Amino acid sequence: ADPLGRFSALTREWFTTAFAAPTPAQADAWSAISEGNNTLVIAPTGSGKTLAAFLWAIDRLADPQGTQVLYVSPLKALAVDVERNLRTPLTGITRVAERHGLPAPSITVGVRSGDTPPNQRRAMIANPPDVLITTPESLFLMLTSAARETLTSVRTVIVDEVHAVAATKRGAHLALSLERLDQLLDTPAQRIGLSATVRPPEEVARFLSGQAPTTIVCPPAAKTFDLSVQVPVPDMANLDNNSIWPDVEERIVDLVEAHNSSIVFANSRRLAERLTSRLNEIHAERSGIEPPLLARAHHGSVSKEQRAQVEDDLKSGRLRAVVATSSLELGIDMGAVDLVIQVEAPPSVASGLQRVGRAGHQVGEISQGVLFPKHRTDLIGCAVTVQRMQTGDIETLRVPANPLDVLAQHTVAVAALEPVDADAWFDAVRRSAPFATLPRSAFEATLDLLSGKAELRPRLVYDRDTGTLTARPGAQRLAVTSGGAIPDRGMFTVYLASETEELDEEMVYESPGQPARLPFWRGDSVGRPAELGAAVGAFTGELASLDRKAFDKRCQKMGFAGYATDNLHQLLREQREATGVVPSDTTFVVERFRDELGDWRVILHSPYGLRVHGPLALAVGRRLRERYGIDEKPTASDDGIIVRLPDSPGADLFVFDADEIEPIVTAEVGGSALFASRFRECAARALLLPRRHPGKRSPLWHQRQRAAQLLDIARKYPDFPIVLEAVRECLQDVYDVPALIELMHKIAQRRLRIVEVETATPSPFAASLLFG
DNA sequence: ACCTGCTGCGGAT
Ligand SMILES: *O[C@@H]1[C@H](O)[C@@H](COP(=O)(O)OP(=O)(O)NP(=O)(O)O)O[C@H]1n1cnc2c(N)ncnc21
Ligand SMILES: [Mg+2]
Repeated sequence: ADPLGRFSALTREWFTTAFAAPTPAQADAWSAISEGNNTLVIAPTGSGKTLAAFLWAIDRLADPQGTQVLYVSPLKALAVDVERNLRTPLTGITRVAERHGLPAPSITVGVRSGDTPPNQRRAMIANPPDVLITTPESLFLMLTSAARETLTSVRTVIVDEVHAVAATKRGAHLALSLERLDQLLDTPAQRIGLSATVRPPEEVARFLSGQAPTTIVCPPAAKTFDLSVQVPVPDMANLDNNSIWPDVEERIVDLVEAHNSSIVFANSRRLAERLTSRLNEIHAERSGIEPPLLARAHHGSVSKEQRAQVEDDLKSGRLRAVVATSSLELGIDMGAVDLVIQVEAPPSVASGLQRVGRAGHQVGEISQGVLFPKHRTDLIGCAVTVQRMQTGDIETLRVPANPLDVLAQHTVAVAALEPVDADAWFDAVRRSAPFATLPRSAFEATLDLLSGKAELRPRLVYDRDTGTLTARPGAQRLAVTSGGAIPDRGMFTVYLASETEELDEEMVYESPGQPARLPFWRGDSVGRPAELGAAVGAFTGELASLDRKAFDKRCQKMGFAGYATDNLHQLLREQREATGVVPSDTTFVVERFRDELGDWRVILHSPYGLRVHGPLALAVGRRLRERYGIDEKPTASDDGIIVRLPDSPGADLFVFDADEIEPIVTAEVGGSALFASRFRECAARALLLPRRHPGKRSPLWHQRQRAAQLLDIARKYPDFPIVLEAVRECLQDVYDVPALIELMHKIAQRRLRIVEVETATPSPFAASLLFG
């Protein structure tokens, strides 16, 4: 049993002098990779998955022309960190080679991202590196230019953090780029995927390899986390101060000053800039200084120069704290970071495991992680998150099926340089995972829209007698300036693409002391998943029924600290005192009260996430304007639905038959604000909207105007591929209709209770749903 | 009172 016996003597001798022994994930991965199989490596953050995917390819490059290895990272910071960390093995091979009198190998390593200056991009095409590190977006650019000629020799493709794109149109974008690559090679490259958070393994492996078989490497995972949920104030409902931020910022500086290097994660860029300002202002007042800053920001809007210095000073431990977004969530190996702080509950359990994983990033080390709730109901969010992280209960991922807009974009790009065979392009598309069942009718339908069908611009010419697609002038410049799959989002700061007479684009689509509508806020993308929503209610119900003893025991195995136990107990007690019972996975609560203006307000309490409450609000809305004649559309969130009715009220308003749900949602989604937004993002991603400058993505006000003016014409044609895909994304990717159906099935089974209660003043849970 | 998510981002003249 020798995992290093396969490699040459030099690489074997180096790895022995560098590490005590390979990890199980390395030994298994080297076996599968060396035998030629596509391999998905599933192991915790301290497992050495980088060398698992790289070392065999490195050994072959060391053995006595063109880019040979292609590493793809979803994050730029990780891409640069991999380049720096590959210096240790390459430097070691050289030391060992020369120790034994052999000539040193020359292995080049390059990084191609958006930060690469033009002159360096030209140097990387004239002299391509043996190991190319890049992003999915940039891989798309090289495949849609003369740079692809350097990729004709690629033998290995590493897709790091494959879970981060598997369930998105960004990964479908990546899935097609890789198939376009395989068509540039004599032999499709070997594909290797890495992730500590894979569920289900078989589906992520299907995303990585498409139709090719995948050896799944997933050895027994032992990763120790030291998690903690700290609440600095004794009562979040009655704060001595204007806000909870001052006491939170205090404990963070306390935690940073107590640890060598810490990463503080914020769920937005503005909050990261804010906290960095606060943490420095606190550190200065404590140290009599007006002298390095204690903390510095890292996120997408930071320049590359400042970003580079933050990563370098973090790599060396010079920087004691960095306040980052998800730009540092994955992969980075900062040996000086022994603490990760998460402000607010993270967007998912998997991300919390990835973020906290940055700390203790060595084999066998513990990852220390502290979560700070922002408000009362966020404390439950952080607790459930810590709970699921300790048991590894992450979300189940599902590859979006047949995303036609992603296809249309690649179709312009694959034919931007040459004429492509429609059959061959279809054959390659079906080899990817997201299009394995693509109907040929949908394929030709997409080509028709790109060619011939007038507020849009077609970008290709289709010869059906020959089966050939050719590009119209500027197709390449259109594809390369597209930006990929990530959509242009933006908020109406008052009004842009105005309607005068900050707000969410969807809230805006639904346009002194008089009753007002509550601004609907979609944080970003889909919302809470149904399985995690169930876990939230089961946590709330369980802990709201424990004597203080079992309660305290339960909180301490989550790492509750400060006053987290007091505030959770008080929160559930007060919610119990207000509605008798607390909402849970088995009991929904319908709460009713009258506004100070005399208007009724009926709130549905349920933890099952926005993916279920989104479509449920559509159904309630249809009934409200049909059965009651009220056109005000209800506000939906992760933790329930808010309805407002002028004074004339029941819970049967929310209850529907299981077979009634899916048809209703299908009929209402076409007029909803979500569909208008996702039709715009789809139309732009398909490269069909007219832009203001050929080599520049049109401003958001202009996308909206042209997309809205296009939809008013496309509504007339229900078979329009953009309409089809917009409906496809809303119902399958945003909503979770199967979850909404079984929820109604359970309510019909009398297995999900419902309680009507009238309150004199909003309960704690109702107060939270009202703007906070 | 939390004061309303991120990721990435031309090329050929
Ligand atoms: O060189 C590595 C690094 O310093 C850490 C962890 O290695 P990673 O390659 O970053 O492991 P992961 O990619 O899985 N981390 P994440 O899931 O991306 O977050 O340990 C070093 N290292 C590698 N291999 C070993 C062995 N065998 N022993 C000790 N340290 C090792
Ligand atoms: Mg990794």
